[PDB]
Amino acid sequence: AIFHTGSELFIITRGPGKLTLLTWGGLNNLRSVIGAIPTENTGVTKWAVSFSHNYTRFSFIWEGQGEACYQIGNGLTRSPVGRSWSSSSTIHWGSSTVITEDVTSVVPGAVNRDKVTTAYALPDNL
Amino acid sequence: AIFHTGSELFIITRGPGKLTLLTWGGLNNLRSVIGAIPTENTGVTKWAVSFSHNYTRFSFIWEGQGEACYQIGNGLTRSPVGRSWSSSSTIHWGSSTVITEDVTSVVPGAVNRDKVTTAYALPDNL
Ligand SMILES: [K+]
Ligand SMILES: [K+]
Repeated sequence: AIFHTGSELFIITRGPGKLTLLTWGGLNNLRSVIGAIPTENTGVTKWAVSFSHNYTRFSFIWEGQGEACYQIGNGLTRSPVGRSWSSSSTIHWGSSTVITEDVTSVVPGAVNRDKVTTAYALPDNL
Repeated sequence: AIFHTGSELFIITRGPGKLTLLTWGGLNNLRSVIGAIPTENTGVTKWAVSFSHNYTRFSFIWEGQGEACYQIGNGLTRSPVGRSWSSSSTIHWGSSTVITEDVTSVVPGAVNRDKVTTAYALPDNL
């Protein structure tokens, strides 16, 4: 299952842009969160994307001219990330695969947490 | 503030061991969580540690024979991670500083989520 040890969620992008994470499907009516994480790197950026406890749906897109792919754990495959909410990269909690899912209807209800949600660009010195 | 873009939380360890994250200070009685993330690497492991939305306290320790330090963002400083819950590395939400805090009284109430909490070892191919 993605997000468990051995199946961590990594992103690789090229050029500047924003990776946006939508955290939804909250238990006990917890409100959804949406936050864009910008990078100014001109080359390759590597990223670690986390879930939050008590949520069951995680959807993300990349907005940037350059490419963006995801990798699970130490797997070798790298596959394209979604670039619009109509075709978001989505994980249902418990799943071992990233799917494409239209989450456009979820976005307006989410609280904005730009620059403070659970997706992180790795630095040049790690 | 730690966990915001630019101030992401990274760990570096040497040798095999377990990095354990205690997520607490939950909003309105959300249960605390504790989970150990093992590594079997004999050399250096690099890690990304995430918060979860709706929690305000994050404490972590390293249990292993080797060293363990944390780095904030692309900062150059690396400082030792706590090695017991009585002297845990702790972040209070909103702080820019990792403090030492005795969280032994919090651990017993936390739900065990070993191998399924918000700390991630980076793979050899990222
Ligand atoms: K921004
Ligand atoms: K950054």
